[PDB]
Amino acid sequence: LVPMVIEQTSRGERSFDIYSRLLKERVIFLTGQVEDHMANLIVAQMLFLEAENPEKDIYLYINSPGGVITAGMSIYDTMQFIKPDVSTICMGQAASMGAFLLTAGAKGKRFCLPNSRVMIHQPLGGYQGQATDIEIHAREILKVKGRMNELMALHTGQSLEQIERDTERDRFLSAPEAVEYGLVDSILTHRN
Amino acid sequence: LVPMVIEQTSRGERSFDIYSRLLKERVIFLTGQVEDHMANLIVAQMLFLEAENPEKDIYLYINSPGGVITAGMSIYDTMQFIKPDVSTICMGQAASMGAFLLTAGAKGKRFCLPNSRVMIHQPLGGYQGQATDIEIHAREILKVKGRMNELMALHTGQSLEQIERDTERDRFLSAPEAVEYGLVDSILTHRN
Amino acid sequence: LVPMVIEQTSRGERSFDIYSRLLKERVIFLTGQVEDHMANLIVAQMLFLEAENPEKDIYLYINSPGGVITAGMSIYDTMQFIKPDVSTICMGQAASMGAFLLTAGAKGKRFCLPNSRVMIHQPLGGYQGQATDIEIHAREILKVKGRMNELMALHTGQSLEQIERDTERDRFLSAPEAVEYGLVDSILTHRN
Amino acid sequence: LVPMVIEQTSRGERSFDIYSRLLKERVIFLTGQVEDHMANLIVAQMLFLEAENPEKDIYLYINSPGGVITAGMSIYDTMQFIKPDVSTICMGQAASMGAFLLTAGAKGKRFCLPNSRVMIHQPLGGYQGQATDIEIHAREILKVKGRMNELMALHTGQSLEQIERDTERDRFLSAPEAVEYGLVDSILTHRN
Amino acid sequence: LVPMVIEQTSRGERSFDIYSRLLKERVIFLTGQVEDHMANLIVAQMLFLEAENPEKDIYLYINSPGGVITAGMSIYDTMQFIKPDVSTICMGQAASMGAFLLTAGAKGKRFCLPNSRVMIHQPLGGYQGQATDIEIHAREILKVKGRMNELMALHTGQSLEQIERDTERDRFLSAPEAVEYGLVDSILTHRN
Amino acid sequence: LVPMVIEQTSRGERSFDIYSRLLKERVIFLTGQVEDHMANLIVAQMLFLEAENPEKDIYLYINSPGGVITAGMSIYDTMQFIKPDVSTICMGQAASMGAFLLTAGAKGKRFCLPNSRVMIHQPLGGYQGQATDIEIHAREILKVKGRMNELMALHTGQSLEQIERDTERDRFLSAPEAVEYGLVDSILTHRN
Amino acid sequence: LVPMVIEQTSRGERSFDIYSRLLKERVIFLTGQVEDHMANLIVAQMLFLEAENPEKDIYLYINSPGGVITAGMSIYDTMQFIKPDVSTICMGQAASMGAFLLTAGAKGKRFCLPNSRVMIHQPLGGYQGQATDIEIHAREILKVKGRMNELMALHTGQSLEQIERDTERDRFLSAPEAVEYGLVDSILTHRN
Amino acid sequence: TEAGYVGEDVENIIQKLLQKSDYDVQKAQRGIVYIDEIDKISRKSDNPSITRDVS
Amino acid sequence: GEGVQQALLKLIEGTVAAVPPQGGRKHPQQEFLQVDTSKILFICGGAFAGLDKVIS
Repeated sequence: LVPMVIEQTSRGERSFDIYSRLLKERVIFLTGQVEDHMANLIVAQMLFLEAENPEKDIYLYINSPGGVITAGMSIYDTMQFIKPDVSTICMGQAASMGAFLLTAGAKGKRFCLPNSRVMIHQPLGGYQGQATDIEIHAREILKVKGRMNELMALHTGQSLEQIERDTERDRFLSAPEAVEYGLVDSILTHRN
Repeated sequence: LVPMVIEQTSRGERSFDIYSRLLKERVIFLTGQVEDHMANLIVAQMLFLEAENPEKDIYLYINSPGGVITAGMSIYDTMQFIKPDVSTICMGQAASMGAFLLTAGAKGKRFCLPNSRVMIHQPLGGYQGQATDIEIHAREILKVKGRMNELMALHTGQSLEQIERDTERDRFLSAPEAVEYGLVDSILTHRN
Repeated sequence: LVPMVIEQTSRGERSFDIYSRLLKERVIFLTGQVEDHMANLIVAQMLFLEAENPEKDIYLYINSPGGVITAGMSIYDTMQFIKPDVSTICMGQAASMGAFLLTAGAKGKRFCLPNSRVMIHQPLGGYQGQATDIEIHAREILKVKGRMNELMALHTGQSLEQIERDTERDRFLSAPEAVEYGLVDSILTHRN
Repeated sequence: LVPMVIEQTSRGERSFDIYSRLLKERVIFLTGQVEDHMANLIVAQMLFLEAENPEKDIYLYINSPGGVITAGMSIYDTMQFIKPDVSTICMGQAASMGAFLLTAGAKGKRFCLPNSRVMIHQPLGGYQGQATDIEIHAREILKVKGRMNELMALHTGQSLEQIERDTERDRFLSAPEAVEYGLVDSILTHRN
Repeated sequence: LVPMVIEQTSRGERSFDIYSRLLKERVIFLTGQVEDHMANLIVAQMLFLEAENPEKDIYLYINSPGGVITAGMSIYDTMQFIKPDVSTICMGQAASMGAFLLTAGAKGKRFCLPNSRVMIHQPLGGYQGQATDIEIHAREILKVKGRMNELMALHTGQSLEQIERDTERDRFLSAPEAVEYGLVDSILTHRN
Repeated sequence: LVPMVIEQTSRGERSFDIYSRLLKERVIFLTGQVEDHMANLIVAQMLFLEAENPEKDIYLYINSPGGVITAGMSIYDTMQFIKPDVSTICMGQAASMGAFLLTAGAKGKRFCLPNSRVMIHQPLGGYQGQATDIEIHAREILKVKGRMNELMALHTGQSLEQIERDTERDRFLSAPEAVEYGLVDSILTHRN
Repeated sequence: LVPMVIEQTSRGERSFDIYSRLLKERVIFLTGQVEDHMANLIVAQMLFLEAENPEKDIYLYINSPGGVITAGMSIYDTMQFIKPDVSTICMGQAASMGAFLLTAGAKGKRFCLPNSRVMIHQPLGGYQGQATDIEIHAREILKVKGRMNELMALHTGQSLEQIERDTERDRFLSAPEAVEYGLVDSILTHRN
Repeated sequence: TEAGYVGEDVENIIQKLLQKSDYDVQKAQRGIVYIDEIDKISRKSDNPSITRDVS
Repeated sequence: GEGVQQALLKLIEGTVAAVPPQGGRKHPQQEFLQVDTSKILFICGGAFAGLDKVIS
C-alpha cells in the first residue's frame, strides 16, 4: 500500500520506502495519535541521525491531534539533549502535545504553514480508587501542568502567569496568531 | 492485491508497484477518506517529486467521499508552497475537501471528467462539554469556514458572498457546471 | 493465496503473480464489490496498458455484484476517453453498475459467456436529515439515473424510453437475450 | 503456513510455494466456499495453462462444500470454451457447485476417490422486498435450476425428468454410486 | 513466528523454512483442527514427494484434536493410493479422525510415543430443517459411521463387532493399549 | 518489530532474525501458553538440532503460564527420546506443564535463575454431557494426573506419595526451594 | 510503519531496520506493557550483545507503564548475570516494574532524562476460587514484595524499612527526586 | 585445448615424447606419458550444455 | 579466478613450459622454445581485501 521509490546513483539502483527515503534527508514524520510505540519509534529515528552526523539539522513534521503526556515529553528531552538542531513544522493540526513539541524546536527554525491550526490546553488525566491515592495522582498531574507551562513560556518567551490563563482552557490559534505568542519564529508560504 | 509491473531501462529491468510506477511519472493517487495518515503520505510524495524535477507539472487524481478538514489545509499549503504546478483531476466523487483541493491546482490545469461528481458544503464538527469550551470551538469552526470560503472564492473567481449562499447546504455540480462556477478550467472527454 | 508463475524470455527468469502476469497481456480483472480502492486500482491498470501499446485492445473481465455508482462512472469516463478499444467480457455475474461497464466496451468487441447472468436496475441511494437536504439529493440522484440511461441507450442502440421502462425494476437477461438488447455483440462458446 | 519447495532446472534451482509448484504441472486446487474472489483466481490459472500448452490436459481438484452459483457458473463456461481437456478429480467433498464442476470435466477423464462424497441439490436463494421483485427473482431462479439440470443431463446421460426427481432435495452419493449416474467415468484406487 | 534455517548442500547454501526444511526428508506435520484448507496442503505434500522419489517412506506426524470427516477421508485415500509406504506417528493427541489416519499407515511402520493419547468415537454431525431432509442426512452419516468402522477393522484386524461396540461411546486409549488393539505397531522410547 | 542480526562468516555474511540466530547455537525459546501449533514447531527444532549434531547439548528456555497437557507430552517425549542431552532453564515463570518440562532435562543440566517462580498443580479439565461420557473422561484424566506424578518423581527423585500431596493444590516454589525437591540441579547468578 | 535504513560496508550495502540498525550500537528499546512475549525478545537481545562484546557497555531505553512482574524477573536476572555493564535510561515513563529495571543497571551508569516520570508502588495480583487457593497466592505474592523490595533497596542503597513505606502506595518521583533515593546516579541534560 | 583454438593441442605431447626418444618413432610408440592435473578439466555438470568447454 | 590458479600449479613447482612462439629477434613461431621452471623463483603479492575478517 505504501509506495516505493528508487534513488539513482553511480553505484546502481536501490529501492526505498517513501517514508524511509525522506529519513535519509533528516526528515521525520509524526502522524496520528501519540502513543508509546509511535513515540519510541520516532526517538529511534532521532538517535540514528545523531550517529550518522551530529552536525546536520533534523526536520520534524508534526501532524497530530494530541495524546498521552508522558509519551510526548519523551521526545522533548531527546531533542534538547542531542547536539543537532531540530526543526519543527506544524501541518494541519497541533494540539497540546503537538504544539508542545513545536515550540520545543531550534530557535529561528520553527516554521508553520499559513493554513494551519494550533490548539493548547492543560494536560489531561484521571484516576479511580481510594481518596489518598487520588491526592497523589492529583498532586502529580498538577506538577506536570506547571512543569509543562514553564517549558512553553521559556521557549515562547512569554510569562508563566500569562501562559497559565491561555492554557487554562482550550485555546485555538492560527498561524499568524501563533507568532505573537512566540510558539514559532516564521511562516512559510512560498519558496523564496 | 496490487499487481507488479516491469519497467525497461538502460541499466536493465526494475520492478515497481502500480502506484509506485505512476509516482515515478509525477502522478499521485488520492483515494478513500481524507485522514492524517493518508495526507502525510501524499505530502511526502509531493515533496519527493519536487526534488527530482522542480519545474515539471504534478498530476493529482482526486477521488474521495470527504474527510477531516485539518488534513486538507495541510495539502493546500503544500501546493502553494512548492514551485512546480500541480494539476488536479477529479474522477468519480469529490466532496468538500476533495473539491477544495481540486480548485487549488495550477490555474489552467484543472481538468474534470464528463461523468464526475463534485460536492461542496460548509465544514462539519462538534464539541461536548462546558458552555465556555463550546463557545471556543464554535468560534474556531466558524473561522475555518470563513478561511475556506475566502480561498474558494479566489480560485473559483466568484464573490465571497456567493460562496456563502451556495455553501449553506450540500451543492452538487457536474463537469460543465464546474466551469461556470470556476472550480475547473476544462473538461476532458477524449484524447486530443 | 496468489500463486507465482514464470515468464520465459531471453533476459533472465522472472517470477510474476497470476493477476500481474495477465496484466502484461492487456487483461484486467474486475472482482468484488465496486468501491474507491478497487476502482482507482483498475483505472491505473488501464492507464499503464495504453503506455505500452495504445493501439492494441484491452481485455476487461467483469465479475461483480454491483457497488458505488460514483466509482463506476470514474472507470466509464476512462474507458471512453483513451484511444484503444476496450474489450469487455461478462463472466459470473454483472449487476447494474457491472452491466454499465460491459456495454461501455468497444462496439463489436463486447462478449458474454453462455451461462453468464446480467442484472440491471436504476441506481439506489438515500439520505437522512432535514427535508430541504432530502430534496437536494433526490434531484441529484435523478440526474444520475437519467444520465446513465442516456449512456446505456447510446451504446446499446435502444431508445431512452425503453431503457427507463425496463430499468424501472430489476431485470435479469440471459446471454442470447443480451445480444438482442444490445448490451453485447457476440457470444463465446469454443475457441475456434 | 504454505511451505516453499525447490525445483531443479537446467538454468538453476528456484524456490516455489507448494500450490504454485503444482500449477506448473497443470493442477489447480478448488478449496473452500465458492465466491468471486476464489473463482477469478482459478479461472486465471486455467487460461494461463491454455497459452503455455493448449494440448496437455489440466487437473482440477474439488474439495469444496459449495457456494455461490453465479461464481461457480463462470468456470464451467471456461472449461468447455478452451480446447484442452480439463480433468476433474473428486476429493473428499463435492456439493451442488462442486458436483456441477465435477461432471463438466472432459468425458473419459473424470475420477472420484473411493471415500469421496458427492452432494447435489437445487439452487438456493431468497429475497426481501416487494412482491413484484420477488416474482422477478422467482422466475429467474427457476430458470437457473432448469438451466443447471439440463447441463447435468448432457454430461451424465440421464433424462431431464430423472434429474428433476433426484435433485429436488439433497442427494448424497458415494463414489461407486456416482459411476452409475454418469457424473464420473472411473474410480482411482491405485496406480494400476 | 516461524524460524528460518539454512541447509548446506553441494550446490551451495539455501535458506529454507523450519517446516519446509523437514518436507525434503519426506516428513509432513498434521497440526491443529482438520479442515479443507489444511487437508489440501497435506495432500499436495504427499503428491509432490511422490514425484521426487517414490521409494522412500514418508513420515506423518499427528497432533490434531479432530475435525471434519470429509477433509479427512481425502487424506486417507491419498496415503493408500500412492505407491510409497506412509509412516504415521502419533504425537500428543489423536481424536476420531486423528486416529483414523494413524491406523491407516503402512503395516509395521506405525509408531506412537509413550505419553501420546488416542481417542476414538463415532462421527458427529447434525442438521436443522424439514424432517424429510433430516432423514436423508441421517442415513448418510450412518454410512460414514459404518464405513469408517469397516476401514478401521481392516488395518487393526479386530472384528467389526468389537469396533462398533467400542466406538459407540468416546474411548480413550493409551500408547500400550493401542498396540493390543491394532492401531499401532510399536512404541518409540529411545533412539536405537 | 522482530529485530534482524547478521552472522559474520568467512565467505561473507547473511542476515537472520533474532530467534533463528540463537537456534543455530542449539537454543530454543518456549514463550507463552503451550498449544499444538507451537509444540509441533518446537519439536521440529529439537529434531532438526540432533541431525546437525547428535552429541552437542541443547538449551531450552521456558517461560509459560502453563497450557495444554497433550501438547506438552509431545515435547517431553522428544527430549527423553533423542540422543543429545537437553538443558532446561526457568526464566520468570513456570507453571504445572512448564515445571514438568523443567525437571525433564538431563541430570546435572537443569538450571534456573535466582528470581524465578515455579508452580505445580494437578491437571484440570472438564466435560459436559451424559453421565456415562463424563465418567469416561474422569477416568482418563486420573491416569494423566497419576502418570504425570510418576514421571516427576523419576527425575526429581522424590516419592510418589510426597509428589501427590505437594501437587494436590497450587504450590509456589522459588529457585532454592526447587533444588531441594529435585526439579533443578544448580542456579545461575553470575558468569563464572 | 517501521522505516528501513541502508548501512554502507566494504563488502557492499544492505538495508537494515531502524530497530535492528541501532542494535549494532548496543541500544535496546523497551516499549509497551511488559509481558512474556516481549520480554523474551529483549532477553535474546542482551545475550546476543554479550557474545559480540562481553566488555562494551549496553544501552537500554526504558519507556513502559508497567506490566507482568514475572516477565520482569526474567530480564533482571539476565542483566545481573552477563559480564557487560547495562546502562538504564529513564525515558518518558517508568512504573513499578519499569523503575525496577531502571535501578538494575551498572552502578554509576543509571541515567535519567530531566522531564521523565518514575512511579513505584506495591505488587498487584488476585485470585478467584477456594479460600485455600487464595491464601496460597497471598503468601507467594507477599514474598514477591519483600523479594522485590530487598533488591530495589540494594541498588538504591536505602534501608528496607524506608522502601516499604515508600512502596506501600503509589510514589511518583522526578529525575532530581530519584537521585536522592539512589535509583539513578546522574541526569542526562545534554551530551557532554 | 581442443583443435582449432589459440590454446595448446593434444599432439604436442607426442612431440615431447619424440624428442626424448631422439625422434625414434619405434621407441616413442612404446613409451610412457604422464598427464598431470587431470582433475581441472572436469565438466561442470550443473551448467547447461550451452558452450563447448574446450578446456 | 580458479582457472588461472589451476594453470600455475606446475609453473611454481617446475614443468617444461611452452613459451609463446616469439617475442624477440627470433623470426619463426613453430619453434615453441622449451624452458624449465624448477629453479625460477615466483613471488606473488596481493592485498586480500577482506581476509582480516576471515582471520578474526
